Amino acid sequence: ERILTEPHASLTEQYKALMATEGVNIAFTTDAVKKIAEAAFRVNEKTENIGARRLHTVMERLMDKISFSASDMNGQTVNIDAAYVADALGEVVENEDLSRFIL
Amino acid sequence: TTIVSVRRNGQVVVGGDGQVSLGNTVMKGNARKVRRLYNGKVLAGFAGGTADAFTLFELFERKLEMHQGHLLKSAVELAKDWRTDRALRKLEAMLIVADEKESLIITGIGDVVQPEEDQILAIGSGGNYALSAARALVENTELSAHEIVEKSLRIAGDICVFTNTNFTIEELP
Amino acid sequence: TTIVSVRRNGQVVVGGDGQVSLGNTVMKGNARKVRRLYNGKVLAGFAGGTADAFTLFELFERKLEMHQGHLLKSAVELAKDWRTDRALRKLEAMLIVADEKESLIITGIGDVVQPEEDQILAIGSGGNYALSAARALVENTELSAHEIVEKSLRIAGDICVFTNTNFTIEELP
Amino acid sequence: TTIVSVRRNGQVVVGGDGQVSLGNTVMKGNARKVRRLYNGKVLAGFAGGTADAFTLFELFERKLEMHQGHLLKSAVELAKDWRTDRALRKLEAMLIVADEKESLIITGIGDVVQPEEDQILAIGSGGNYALSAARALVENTELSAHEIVEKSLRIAGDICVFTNTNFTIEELP
Amino acid sequence: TTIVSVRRNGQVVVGGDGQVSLGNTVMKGNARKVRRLYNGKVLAGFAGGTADAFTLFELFERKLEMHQGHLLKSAVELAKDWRTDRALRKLEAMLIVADEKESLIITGIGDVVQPEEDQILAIGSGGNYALSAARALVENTELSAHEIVEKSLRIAGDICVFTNTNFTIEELP
Amino acid sequence: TTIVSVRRNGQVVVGGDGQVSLGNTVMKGNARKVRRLYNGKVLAGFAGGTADAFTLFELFERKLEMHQGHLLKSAVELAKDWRTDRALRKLEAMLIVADEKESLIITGIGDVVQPEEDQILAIGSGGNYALSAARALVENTELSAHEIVEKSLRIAGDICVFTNTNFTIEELP
Amino acid sequence: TTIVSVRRNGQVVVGGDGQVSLGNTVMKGNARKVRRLYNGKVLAGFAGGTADAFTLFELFERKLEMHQGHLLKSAVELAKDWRTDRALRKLEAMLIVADEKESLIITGIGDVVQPEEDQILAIGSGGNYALSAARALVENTELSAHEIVEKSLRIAGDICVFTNTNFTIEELP
Amino acid sequence: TTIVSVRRNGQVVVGGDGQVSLGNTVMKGNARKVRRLYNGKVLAGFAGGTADAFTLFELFERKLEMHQGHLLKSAVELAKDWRTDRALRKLEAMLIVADEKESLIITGIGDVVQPEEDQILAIGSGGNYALSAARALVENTELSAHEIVEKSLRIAGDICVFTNTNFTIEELP
Amino acid sequence: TTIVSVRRNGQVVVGGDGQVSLGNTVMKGNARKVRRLYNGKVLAGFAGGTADAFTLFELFERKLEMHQGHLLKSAVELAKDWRTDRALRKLEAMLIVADEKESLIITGIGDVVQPEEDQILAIGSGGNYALSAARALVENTELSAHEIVEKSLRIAGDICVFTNTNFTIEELP
Ligand SMILES: [Mg+2]
Ligand SMILES: [Mg+2]
Ligand SMILES: [Mg+2]
Ligand SMILES: [Mg+2]
Ligand SMILES: [Mg+2]
Ligand SMILES: [Mg+2]
Ligand SMILES: [Mg+2]
Ligand SMILES: [Mg+2]
Repeated sequence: ERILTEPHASLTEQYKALMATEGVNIAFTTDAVKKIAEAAFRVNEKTENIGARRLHTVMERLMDKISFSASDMNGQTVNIDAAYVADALGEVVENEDLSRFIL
Repeated sequence: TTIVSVRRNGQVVVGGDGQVSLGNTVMKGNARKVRRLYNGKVLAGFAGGTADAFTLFELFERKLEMHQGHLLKSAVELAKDWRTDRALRKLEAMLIVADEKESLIITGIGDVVQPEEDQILAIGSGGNYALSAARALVENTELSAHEIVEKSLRIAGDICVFTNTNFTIEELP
Repeated sequence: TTIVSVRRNGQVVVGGDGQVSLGNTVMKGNARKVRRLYNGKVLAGFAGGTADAFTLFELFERKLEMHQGHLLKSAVELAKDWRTDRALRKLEAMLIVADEKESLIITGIGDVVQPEEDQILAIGSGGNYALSAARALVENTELSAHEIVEKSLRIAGDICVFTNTNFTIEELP
Repeated sequence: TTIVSVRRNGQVVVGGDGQVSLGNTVMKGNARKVRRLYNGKVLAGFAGGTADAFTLFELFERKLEMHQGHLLKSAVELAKDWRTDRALRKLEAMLIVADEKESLIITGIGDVVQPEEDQILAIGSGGNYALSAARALVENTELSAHEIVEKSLRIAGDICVFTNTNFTIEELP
Repeated sequence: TTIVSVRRNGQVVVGGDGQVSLGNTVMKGNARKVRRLYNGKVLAGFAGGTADAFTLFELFERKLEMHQGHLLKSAVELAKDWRTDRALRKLEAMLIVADEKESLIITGIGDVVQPEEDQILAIGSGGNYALSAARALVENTELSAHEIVEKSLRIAGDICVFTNTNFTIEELP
Repeated sequence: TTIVSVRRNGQVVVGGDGQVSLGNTVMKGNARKVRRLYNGKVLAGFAGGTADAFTLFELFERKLEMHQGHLLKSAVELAKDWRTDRALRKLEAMLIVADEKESLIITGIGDVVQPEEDQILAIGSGGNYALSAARALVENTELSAHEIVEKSLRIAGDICVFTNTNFTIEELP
Repeated sequence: TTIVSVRRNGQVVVGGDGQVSLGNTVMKGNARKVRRLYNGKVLAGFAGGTADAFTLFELFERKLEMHQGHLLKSAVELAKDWRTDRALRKLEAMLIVADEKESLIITGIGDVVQPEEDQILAIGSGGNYALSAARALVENTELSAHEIVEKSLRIAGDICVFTNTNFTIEELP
Repeated sequence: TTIVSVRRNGQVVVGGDGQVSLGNTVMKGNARKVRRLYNGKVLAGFAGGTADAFTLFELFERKLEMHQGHLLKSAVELAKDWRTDRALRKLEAMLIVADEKESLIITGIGDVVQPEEDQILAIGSGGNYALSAARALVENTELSAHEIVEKSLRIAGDICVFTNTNFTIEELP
Repeated sequence: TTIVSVRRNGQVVVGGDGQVSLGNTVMKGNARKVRRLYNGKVLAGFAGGTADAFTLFELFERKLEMHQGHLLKSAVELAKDWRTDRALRKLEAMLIVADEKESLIITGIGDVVQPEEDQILAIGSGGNYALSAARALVENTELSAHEIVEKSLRIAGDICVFTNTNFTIEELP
């Protein structure tokens, strides 16, 4: 959660500036940041753990839509809150299969 | 050697005897055949060739380390090393591994197997003796998983000549 | 085969599975391996060919006459001949006898064996499994000598591939 | 060799192949392995040397006299001697007998075996194959006890390399 | 272990028992010896060494993937790995594979074999027992391929000590 | 398995049975153990391990291809791969190969052998049985090479338990 | 089994464990392997089936009459028949006898063996271990002939997996 | 061969016989099976194949050298060479190693084992014989560790045919 | 084969028979099993497999050459090639080597052994026979080392069927 915003040029600050380029104004709520961090820590724990890199993977999966439609949304302002994140980050990565090899 | 594990009431236990025998003669009666792995958060008990057992154990530990210590995944990857062309030499030993989630038995030939329902595993020459006493104890008693293990091991020990009464019981709070 | 005997509260029970195998295939699943002898005063169980048994059951009747219905006297005698009589060493089997004061096991080799302070005996490939179940049940439960034998057969039969579920329980009186 | 027996609707049938092998080569394909005994009142089948059989068929006649044509009484008796009589344990073979009330199998080892509620028996290297065919046919079809045995021999003979197609079916009455 | 497959009426089925036995003792009775491969569009059942079977299975799956999932071609390429100088270690196991087009049995020694006419395959210790019951059922009944499989497996199970009644039947619509 | 070849009147024939047996049980009775190689201008029949036979066959075919399909030269080069330091694994199988010029038998151990005079070859368990019937037929009859082969195979089949009557006869016009 | 005998200060002691095993499993732990014979004048120990022993203990009584209670005369005689009498060579066991003037060991093979100037004898799988303990204890300590046998059994029983701790020490007078 | 070690009163001893036998014949009776390593500050005694023993010994010495001569660590690293994929050939021999701190026995199969309490080790055919005499001597005497070793070796030698009386005893002041 | 060596009075001799036998039949009776190495200043005699012996001999000769021909050092370096990981194939043969300083016997398994006192060595099937005659001759006679060798070889030859009378005796002035 802190890596997401505190550091100079954090991921949240980068995407804010990237979208601002297309004339879009975005803002992450405290709750939103918290879910992005939970999801990241969650998949590093259930699958392969890549550390803080996972944040990049998740943000990209989250900023997927806006990054594409930003040019068509000039002048607007987007609010990335809890709901926006729960929708964007679908549900539980992908299975957990492994019993295929067990007797 | 006898090793048995019972899981009930959110408690997991794995215990075993201490007799080490060379042929028909005993060498040591105080061996610890059950030990804790991965920051002491996973129980493991072994049976078979003294050297083969330790190497099966060790090989498994390296696995837990290369993963987030996930019992299942680890067991599957270790077993995969036998399911290839490079005929990874087989080990004449077996392991019982458990933690807060699952319980498995892994063999030096390359396969992983899960319990059945009553969450009971047992390996070694005296295995099936402790196994029966335990199934019985579980389907007709309210005894703790820790009590069932000690009681079944003792029983097994009074039947198998290669199983003594010097137990080592580990449980995962 | 699995024949187990449990004595608890003036009650002596003897039960057994009913599987007859020829190598690794089933020949018969509904078999009686426990018969009532000496005018329904002495229940016995066998683990071998019925004929082999019948030949020894009739002969235990004879020996039980030379001596006053003394199970032990009659037993110790049988085994003394089973090993000496050249025709008897032909018949290979295990024998379990009970009546009202004691239980025993007769072998075509060693000789008579009496129960411990637990009053339990078991023979047959699955014997030791049933034994383990019983010894646990009789030391931790209040189940009847009949409800115990009942369960022990189930447990053994599930581990031994030469034992089934068709039980022939013979109580007494 | 394959000898199978099926009883369905007061009808008792017994059929068998006719191959006589010496190691891995055929010696004779047209052989009678099912004979009519006790004044055509008791049909029997053998799986061994005809001489060995004849010696036991004549002896089953004798035992069937000591007792009132009681197939079982006579049978249980034969096996009691086959194992005790030193000359009889010389003859190795399998025996199947049927008459009008029951079917049986006599072994030079264990002893008599009665059919299940299906009334089917089979012996010989291909026995279990014929048994499997029959048990299915009698539980899913209305075919005659004779049309069943017929087919079962064909099926077995096609899987066993020691069984052929020349059948000797003996019905009754 | 027993595995059998029947193909009739545009329907393909492959089923098997669940008994896993170590020596003459059972370890698990609920194993799934039949599974779906290639996006669940091909049926596969295995028998033999627990580890060898899985590695034979796995090796085959990699094949289906390197082709458009064509059963025949895949079977032939896998078998080709045994028909060279590099003595690819042999596996003591066998596989039965099928789909909407064909049914084959592949062995860990390197050969592929097709049915005969009635489209019936069977492998394992109990194989030929289910095989007969099935041939019989197919040449004398109108029962579904799914019904024949379950009925034959059961039969086989009542004959082979290493085959239980906990089936896993897969069919390809 | 039985394979025999006769060459007379400018005609070359090579035929064989179809029985494939696993142990003492048949698996398939319609196998083609004789096939055409090199643009269908050379006859080849094999016996022995199902997998070893195919690999011996295949290895030989590659040879014919690396030469102008010359039977002799090919046989000699293939056999040369066993007569070196690199102990090319041996195959437990045998091949009979022929064409408009010669007839040879090649073994998985590395040697080539030619007929004797009557141009007759035969391999497999049933080989010598068809061999005699053929020598006899050739030194006392005017029967075609195609007739002799079919007649001898049949004979062989009635003697060897691993040789059936489902023949596959190939002749080279 | 372990039976050891030590004579020190007109005191002759004979003790033994009480374990009866069937292969590698315990059948009975509380067994008497040392009996009082010849009107409590001759203590003996056996290492075999009790029946086998009883048959030889009664026979040593007979031989001890033909000669004036002369342990040796009676012994040397028994072994002379045990090897000559065809029925006796059937009984395999080890025998140890002591009375008041000497100790001996009777074998169904070689023959009688007398102690050295140490007056110690031992038989049974664990014999040599008990022997080693005793020989050391009697040559470096002042412990009673009874306190020695006591310890020697403990030592042996701890090394031999076929010997336990339930001792049956028979002193004299 | 017999090798035994006792540690008491701040004294460590390790001694052994001198008989070298080829089959059932002696070759040399004055061999030194106990020697000093690492600047003569660690005792080592070996048993088993003459060549395998020396190579086990030598391999261990290289270890002590690559460390500060720490017995434990060295033993563990040597044993680790057997607990890997590279199946380091196994040696049919055993070593007993000791110094001012610990005593261990190492085997050519790859495992290290520590005493029990009385600090006594023994290996070789005559091992358990010296072992008993020593346990006995230690739990009932005040004899020096040097005296116990010589006395037990002698005893062992009078029992095992492959153990003579030409000892070599080394002690670490 | 028989080879013996005696060293007395500043004289060293090494001689042997000449019989070369294939199975139970002789092939040659005039073989030279004793030869001179290193500028004819070291005696060597061999026994065992004809090919293994020569290769053991040859391997040793290369050693003497890589050193100043020092018997001991050479023997130790050759033996070192067996005490490593690279399992240098073992040779089923033995060598007796001597010179003005020492006498040793080296085996194809990797160990060197020195005499005892009377400086006598002997290897081969007939070895111990010549050995006794020599020990005897040395501890009770004044006969030359050359005389003892010839006399003992002859004796050995009259006892062992694989040892003839065609000797080859070499001595080092
Ligand atoms: Mg025990
Ligand atoms: Mg069962
Ligand atoms: Mg057939
Ligand atoms: Mg079954
Ligand atoms: Mg045939
Ligand atoms: Mg013990
Ligand atoms: Mg000795
Ligand atoms: Mg001679």
